[PDB]
Amino acid sequence: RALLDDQARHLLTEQERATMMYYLAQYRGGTISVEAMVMALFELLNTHAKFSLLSEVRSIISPQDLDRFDHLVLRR
Repeated sequence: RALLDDQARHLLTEQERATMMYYLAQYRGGTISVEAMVMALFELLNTHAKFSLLSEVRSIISPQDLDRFDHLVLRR
């Protein structure tokens, strides 16, 4: 959770960081699927540098959801 929070602070505004943390908490809370979370992040992460945050997000999602995450989020 530290590698992501550190990276988000450098690449996102406070408001954009609040949006990312909101969707991540909705996903962790079981309200939304990993796919709904990914789609929300695609709407938030508009620049090339911002897209790099999804590799940090990958490290904090449930291991059983990694294949679904990778199916929508390009790994390299």
